[PDB]
Amino acid sequence: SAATELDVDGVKVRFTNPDKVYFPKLGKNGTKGKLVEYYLSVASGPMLALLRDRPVHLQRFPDGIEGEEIYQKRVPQKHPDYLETCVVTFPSGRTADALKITHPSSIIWAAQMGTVTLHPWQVRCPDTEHPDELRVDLDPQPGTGFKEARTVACDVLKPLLDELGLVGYPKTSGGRGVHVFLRIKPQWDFIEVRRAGIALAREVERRAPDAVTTSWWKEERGERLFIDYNQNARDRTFASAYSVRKTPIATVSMPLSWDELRNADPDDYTMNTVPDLLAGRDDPWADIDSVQQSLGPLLDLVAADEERGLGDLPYPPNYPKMPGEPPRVQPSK
DNA sequence: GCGAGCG
DNA sequence: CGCTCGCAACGCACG
DNA sequence: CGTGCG
Ligand SMILES: O=c1ccn([C@@H]2O[C@H](COP(=O)(O)NP(=O)(O)OP(=O)(O)O)[C@@H](O)[C@H]2O)c(=O)[nH]1
Ligand SMILES: C[As](C)(=O)[O-]
Ligand SMILES: [Mn+2]
Ligand SMILES: [Mn+2]
Repeated sequence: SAATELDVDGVKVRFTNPDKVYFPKLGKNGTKGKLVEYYLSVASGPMLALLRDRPVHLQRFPDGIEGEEIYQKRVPQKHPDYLETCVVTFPSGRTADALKITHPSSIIWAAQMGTVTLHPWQVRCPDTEHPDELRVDLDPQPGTGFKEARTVACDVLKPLLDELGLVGYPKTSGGRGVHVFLRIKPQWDFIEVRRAGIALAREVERRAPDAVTTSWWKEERGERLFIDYNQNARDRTFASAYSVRKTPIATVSMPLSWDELRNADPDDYTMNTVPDLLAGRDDPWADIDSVQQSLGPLLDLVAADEERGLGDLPYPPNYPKMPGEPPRVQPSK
């Protein structure tokens, strides 16, 4: 019952416990072996190209999703020769040797370690100080769901990006909301990219004020879709495209076209369904890397909000007080 | 899930 | 030699 | 101290 060895594109990867249940609800389809089988099916394809050279955090469940959840940002000092690491710097100044996705064996090793979900930073190593991706995180609040997420993405955010001359790429998160990624030239730092995300989010909110909120404070959000602008800060990740999530049916964060997203149901994309869905279908994100976009149009939105008196917004807990950050508390008591 | 180190 | 146990994220601002 | 928030 000893370990076995997988051959992943020339690299030998150790593999154990194929029949350990990770997702109790799926029967024969919820074992660690089924997870590794999924990742072998996607790890050599667009998942890899989307993750290439990014530092990632691991969300591991060595005892399955009902056991303890272990987030992990550091790779152990002692690790297999084929693994590559990269130094990322947190807002405090502390650092971490994070996994760098360079090869499908990186993804397979992560899955052998119990990783259900990979969580990339928005940078490419070794240029870890300049995001190449601006990321929009759409979060339905209680009383809203995926339908609101997809409606706002398709009917407010998409036409707005069109107006601004920008191209965005959507995916299901695998939870109840939506992610939209914009590829940018790595010319700006985390502060500038987060401000550009704030101005984009504020414009979406102005155009759909009954449906959309940017309030960090839960009290002021209402039954609206929250655009989580702090996900563009340093030391903030997104679940990767094609990652499985810790939901009971093992949903997958699924890249879609705008046309597909209009009618999507995230429960259709599972570690059990996704490989068959990918076959006979063109990659909707095939072109994400063909244009490295400028942040200019969004930075002009920033300047125009400044003209109307709107500046920076609060950061999350555990961040140092940032330059220009307003009081990190809910307002007007 | 792994590995240092203890009985 | 066989086993247990520690360990595997980020850690401040505000009243 | 409790509470903020992914
Ligand atoms: O505790 C956490 C929560 C979230 N995150 C990271 O922040 C991202 C967004 O946090 P999120 O709660 O919005 N989750 P998401 O994957 O967007 O699903 P959903 O909002 O239900 O549709 C996640 O995808 C993780 O990468 C963490 O790193 N730690
Ligand atoms: C985004 As989660 C892993 O706290 O459901
Ligand atoms: Mn989200
Ligand atoms: Mn969020």
